Amino acid sequence: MKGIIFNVLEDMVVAQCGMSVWNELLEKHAPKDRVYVSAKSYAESELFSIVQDVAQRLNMPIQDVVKAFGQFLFNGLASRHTDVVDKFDDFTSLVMGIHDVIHLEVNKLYHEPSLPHINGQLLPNNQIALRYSSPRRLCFCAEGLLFGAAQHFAAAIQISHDTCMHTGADHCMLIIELQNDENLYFQ
Ligand code: HEM
Ligand code: NA
Ligand SMILES: [Zn+2]
Repeated sequence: MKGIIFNVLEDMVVAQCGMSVWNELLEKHAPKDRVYVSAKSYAESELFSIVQDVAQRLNMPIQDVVKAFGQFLFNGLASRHTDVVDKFDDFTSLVMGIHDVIHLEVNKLYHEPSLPHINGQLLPNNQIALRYSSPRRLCFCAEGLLFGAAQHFAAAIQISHDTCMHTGADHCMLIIELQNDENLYFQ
């Protein structure tokens, strides 16, 4: 898990809960004097432990917290990798380019990142079938991110998530409906 993910998480926790809470989280779930260098790899268990702690503090379902983080996370990355996201002029293009453009770039920007396997298929009625697969099973982070990407393009979406690794499958299917964006008028 790359430091950049931890950095954006810090920004989120500091904004919602305060720096005092972030320091508690860091002292408890990370070794002494931990500093997350953005480009460096760290143990994903450090992230999961922090996020699980946050969920418990807020009395929220863990996946609802991961989804919220995902939405916050898209803006964090879009602002840290503005050149990558500016390759796309709309939400649908970006989603269709997550694997072959965005995360492909991430392999050139970062040393050996740990990334999901994603494939998007355009459907009729302005829908997208996004297939997700990863041993980390962060499909709800992916949902959040998609909602973040929608917000970035002033678009509105709904997501159905009825095939899932958490209910036994070896992948998730995220069916995205684009309800509105700047190029969508009556239908
Ligand atoms: C809707 C858009 C996106 C989706 C759905 C998505 C999906 C994901 C997910 C779910 C993960 C967690 C790892 C896993 O699941 O195995 C991940 C990792 C990552 N992605 Fe994204 N992503 C999106 C956009 C972006 C953008 C815009 C960037 C930066 C330009 C980016 C760069 C990264 C990085 C740096 C990691 C961490 C890799 C590591 O820790 O080794 N992604 N991606
Ligand atoms: Na519109
Ligand atoms: Zn899932």
